[PDB]
Amino acid sequence: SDLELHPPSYPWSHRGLLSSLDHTSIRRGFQVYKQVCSSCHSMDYVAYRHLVGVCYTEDEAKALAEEVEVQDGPNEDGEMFMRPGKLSDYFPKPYPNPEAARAANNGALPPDLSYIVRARHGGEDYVFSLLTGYCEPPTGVSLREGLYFNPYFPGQAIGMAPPIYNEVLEFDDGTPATMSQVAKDVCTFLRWAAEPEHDHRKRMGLKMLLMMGLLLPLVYAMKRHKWSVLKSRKLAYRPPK
Amino acid sequence: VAPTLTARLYSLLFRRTSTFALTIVVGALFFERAFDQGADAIYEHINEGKLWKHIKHKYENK
Amino acid sequence: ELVDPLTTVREQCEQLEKCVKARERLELCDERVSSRSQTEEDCTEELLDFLHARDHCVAHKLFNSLK
Amino acid sequence: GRQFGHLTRVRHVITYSLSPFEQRAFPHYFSKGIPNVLRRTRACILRVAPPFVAFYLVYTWGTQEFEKSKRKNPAAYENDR
Amino acid sequence: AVSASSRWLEGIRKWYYNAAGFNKLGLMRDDTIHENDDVKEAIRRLPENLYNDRVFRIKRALDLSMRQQILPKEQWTKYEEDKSYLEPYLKEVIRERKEREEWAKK
Amino acid sequence: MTNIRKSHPLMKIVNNAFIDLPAPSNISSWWNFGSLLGICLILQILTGLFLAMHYTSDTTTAFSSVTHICRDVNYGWIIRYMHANGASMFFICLYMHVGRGLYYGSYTFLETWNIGVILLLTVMATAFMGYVLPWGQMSFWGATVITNLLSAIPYIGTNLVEWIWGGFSVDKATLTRFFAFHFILPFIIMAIAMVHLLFLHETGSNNPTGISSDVDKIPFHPYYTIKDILGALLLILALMLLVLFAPDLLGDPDNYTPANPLNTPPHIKPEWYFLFAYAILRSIPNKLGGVLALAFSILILALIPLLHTSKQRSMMFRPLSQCLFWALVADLLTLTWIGGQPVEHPYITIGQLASVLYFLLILVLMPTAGTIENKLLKW
Amino acid sequence: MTNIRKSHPLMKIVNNAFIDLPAPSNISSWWNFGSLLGICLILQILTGLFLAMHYTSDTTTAFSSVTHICRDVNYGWIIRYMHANGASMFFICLYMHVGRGLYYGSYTF
Ligand code: HEC
Ligand code: HEM
Ligand code: HEM
Ligand code: HEM
Ligand code: HEM
Ligand code: FES
Repeated sequence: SDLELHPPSYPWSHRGLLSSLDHTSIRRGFQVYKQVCSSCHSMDYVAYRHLVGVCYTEDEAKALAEEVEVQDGPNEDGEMFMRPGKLSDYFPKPYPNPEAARAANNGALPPDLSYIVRARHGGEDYVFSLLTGYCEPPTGVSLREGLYFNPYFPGQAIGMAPPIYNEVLEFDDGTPATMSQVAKDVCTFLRWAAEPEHDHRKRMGLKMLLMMGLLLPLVYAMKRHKWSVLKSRKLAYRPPK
Repeated sequence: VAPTLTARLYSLLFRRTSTFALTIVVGALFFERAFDQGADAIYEHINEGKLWKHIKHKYENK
Repeated sequence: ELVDPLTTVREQCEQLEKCVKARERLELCDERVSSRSQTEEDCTEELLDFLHARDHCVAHKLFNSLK
Repeated sequence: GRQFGHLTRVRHVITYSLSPFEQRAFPHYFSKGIPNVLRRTRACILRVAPPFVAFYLVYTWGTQEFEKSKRKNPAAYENDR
Repeated sequence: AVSASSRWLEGIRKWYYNAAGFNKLGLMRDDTIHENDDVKEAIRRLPENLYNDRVFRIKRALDLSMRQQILPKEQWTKYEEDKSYLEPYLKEVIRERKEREEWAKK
Repeated sequence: MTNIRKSHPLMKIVNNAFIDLPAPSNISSWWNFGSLLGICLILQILTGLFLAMHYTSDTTTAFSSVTHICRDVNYGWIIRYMHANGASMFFICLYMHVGRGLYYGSYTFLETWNIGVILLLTVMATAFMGYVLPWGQMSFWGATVITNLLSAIPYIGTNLVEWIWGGFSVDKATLTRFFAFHFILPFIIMAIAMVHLLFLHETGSNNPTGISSDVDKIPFHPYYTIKDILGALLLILALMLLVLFAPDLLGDPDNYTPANPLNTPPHIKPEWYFLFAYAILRSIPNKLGGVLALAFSILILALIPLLHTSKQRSMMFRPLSQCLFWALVADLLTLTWIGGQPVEHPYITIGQLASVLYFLLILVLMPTAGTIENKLLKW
Repeated sequence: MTNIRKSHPLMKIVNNAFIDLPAPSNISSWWNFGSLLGICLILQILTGLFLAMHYTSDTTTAFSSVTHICRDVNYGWIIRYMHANGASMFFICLYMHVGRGLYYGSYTF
């Protein structure tokens, strides 16, 4: 029975219709996951195939891929692998198992974030706010210890300790790392996640439109051209009477 | 006075069914080749520095 | 350091009228809460409203102001 | 029988028409048609719109009616007792 | 139990009879009837002079619909103007089944 | 018919049910719909088909495959949404086809109606199962609800639940049974489609004016075919426009959440178009009451032709009833938004209000009105 | 055709493509086949259908499901074979239909 707050709508690089994603921040925001969210929340669904779309050179992310993986491979010739090899591989999960996952976070179940944007209502500003907002417990409230008070959380208490502060990290660029920037630099990343085709798919939009304005007036011409006769009728009642 | 292209073209193409259909089959080829190309910029000219086509110039060929 | 634009922009918005306005209600609540917090009374309700219009201001500003 | 032949009996009607090439696809389309908008748009609008307006009120009416009902607990009972 | 109010009724008629386009659109009360199988037998008994002049309107009538162009408002049909010509012949056939049905009971 | 390519194969003689089908002069775009309907049906057939290829129903695995579908499959993403994004459009294509029905009251054609009736009833049930396929949470519980709604039958209800289930749960059988049905089913509908057309070609088309147009008719092949050509593609636009720019707009159902049998979402509503029916479920406190309320609620359509009392057909010449007609329209549109909300009291009463309102509109008012007009009009 | 239940729905008029279809006198059992063919087709349709329910195609798993089918499914075993054992029969139903064809050389049509 919390008043459900809604995030103010922010402009974005992608916000507008034809507005695209910018990979520069996407590259950075990856590192964040490479740094932070690999703690608990996973993303299982994307191969290392990102390469050039996130601008990664074939070698760049391949060699980047190489370090990520590396587990066993010697069980009586039955294996998996160390050192992924190709890009098809996915991320190691920080937990093998919800049992292993939840207990580690002590009753909390970190969700997989792959599509989570499309899950939660209200787009990215949901999280960016949820990133931003942490408030001082009001007078007359208490929390479960792990739960940390943000009105953005639905029950407004979350076991997630605020990860982001100004310069949690250093970006790949060397850009000065800032709580908001570090936060805002990621907000493009998952927005990309659920829809890799996003950038590409918009092409058809402009493609179809100019294609579209073509034919309709054309059709609209033809139709009338036929109907030109019917609406041109005359009638004459000239009875022999 | 000379016949405007239509008078010509009709006598040229639209009259004979194939001929009529022929250039129709012809026009699209160069068209889409021209069409696909010319439109992309309009998309792209708007979308600048946000894509590795622009971005990866920062790091591409090292 | 780096100070952010983020919290930087906060104070200019919370400077605005309705902010401190409800922010007073926060006190008005909490003030009444203060001794009476023995009773169920809690101010979470109000602060939402405060923050509600707060960032709508912040909306138009710091996104453009960040990188 | 044959769909058109045996339809009905009709007497002493006459019809007049042209090739479509004889005329244009826009015989004063704008000029002539634009007035027609009204006589149809006024015709039903008497009969149709108002019910929705009532709805739209209810939309805000009940919402507002809803809103207070929960949104503020320190309303009927303020946080005093 | 109405006399002055009777006079006071006809307006709405005359009004309502103007509130349905066919008075503007050139019809009558007769020609707008839903189809009845008796109307068949009814239409049978119509002489052409009556029969035909019914017809030519419909032909003229529908045509405007395609173009949505309503007749010049003066030439619109009028409330005083009426003809029931259809109904009286309609009336006969009705009774006919009644009689038959009545006999047909027992 | 000398050397006519119609009769040379006997087959094409049948094909003369179209070319020379006579047709009425004045026709709203509102008669595009009948032909418009079949359009969606086709375009669908392909989409779910090629989609059917890479997808598999296996209770553990199935949903996972879908992820694979929009991502690693050639153009997998455009396709999923297509089959989906047609669906609602198709339904809006539906009601309109109905919509024309009463506004001109063409239901005078008798069993044809009843056909048009049953034809529909299957269709909605279809995608219902179709909606299970994504295996989302909302799917899961939504599935879980309605069968649990079924059981209330006084004596025999019980087994039929676990009979349709095939167990105590929502598990494999419940699913993969349907992946047959949600698939096998629509064909028979297509088979049915032609039948619904046949009867119409007993009598020929109806008009706007409630007036037999027989004095004038038109060869179909040249003309309405054209207006079709227009009317057809127009659909595609929004259909293709929604899909790309704002795909998830009508994708209001949010769950790609792998369905947790234990966990329950904060909210369960069926997808958009059910909801008024679903809303009416809430109304009756009697759980059984709402059932005979809900299912019957649509069955009313069968009952309409019984209540035509007037001496002229098309509404457009009876102004009074027309009000009711619209009056009913929003009333439907009303129940939506109420249905579009949870079970708090201000809505509840409001919801409780329009229910009995609803029937009165159709069941009494409509038949009541025309009588007086006859008397008013001296009939 | 006065009050004949053939024409009352227009549909059953079509149904008079059968009742009153004239037919030749001397006819071998060898003309049963044409009608005989469709028989298999129907009976099949159900079998693979209910079979389709419990079966699933997944390259790793699929075959396993079948084992489950003839064993733990209600009467699962009778059903599998049915759909199968119709098949060859149906084919032998086929060629015969052809067989009649040339022996009387009816292909004149
Ligand atoms: C402490 C390990 C950890 C860190 C580091 C971490 N997550 Fe959190 N995260 C969790 C856990 C556990 C929860 C839920 C806490 C609870 O349920 O009380 C959570 C909450 C969340 C939620 C909301 C809970 C939900 O159901 O969606 C999201 C989204 C999320 N994390 C993503 C992130 C993001 C984004 C970051 C980087 C800012 C991050 N995680 C870093 C473990 C972590
Ligand atoms: C997808 C479902 C349907 C399809 C494909 C379909 C197809 C058609 C077609 C092609 C026509 C001829 C054009 C037209 O009159 O619209 C038609 C007419 C009609 N259909 Fe169906 N129809 C469908 C659903 C229905 C339903 C649900 C009903 C009734 C509940 C119905 C009842 C009618 C009626 C009454 C007509 C004639 C309407 C008129 O005279 O204007 N149809 N339908
Ligand atoms: C009017 C026609 C149809 C409708 C309304 C319908 C209904 C649905 C529904 C409700 C879904 C799930 C919605 C979604 O996934 O977003 C769906 C997807 C699907 N439908 Fe249908 N169905 C129709 C015809 C078909 C056809 C012709 C096929 C197969 C040839 C089919 C098979 C499928 C399949 C395989 C899917 C999986 C794709 C997916 O679920 O994402 N359905 N359809
Ligand atoms: C399952 C496949 C088939 C079915 C269901 C089927 C069905 C029928 C039926 C019901 C008849 C009428 C009874 C009869 O004359 O046999 C028939 C006749 C015929 N069918 Fe088919 N038939 C099938 C396959 C074929 C094939 C494969 C051919 C040719 C390659 C064929 C050519 C004919 C011929 C020539 C006749 C007339 C034979 C005669 O006059 O005795 N049919 N078929
Ligand atoms: C003349 C009709 C059909 C023939 C000859 C045919 C062919 C086959 C064949 C060759 C098999 C595998 C043989 C075996 O499993 O021993 C089979 C099984 C199957 N058929 Fe068909 N099919 C026909 C119609 C159908 C129908 C109507 C369905 C589904 C409704 C269907 C679906 C299946 C399925 C699901 C199986 C799995 C059962 C199994 O493979 O053991 N087929 N059918
Ligand atoms: S059925 Fe569970 S609350 Fe109504």
